[PDB]
Amino acid sequence: RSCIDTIPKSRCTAFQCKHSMKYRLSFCRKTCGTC
Repeated sequence: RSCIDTIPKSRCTAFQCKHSMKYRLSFCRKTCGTC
C-alpha cells in the first residue's frame, strides 16, 4: 500500500507515460501519476 515506481525513475520518461499503458500501470505508477 505504497505508491512507487518499480523500475528506476529515470526510465519513466514523459514519452512512456504518454504512450505506454504498461509503463503507466505497472512500472511507473508514481511518476505517471496513476497512484
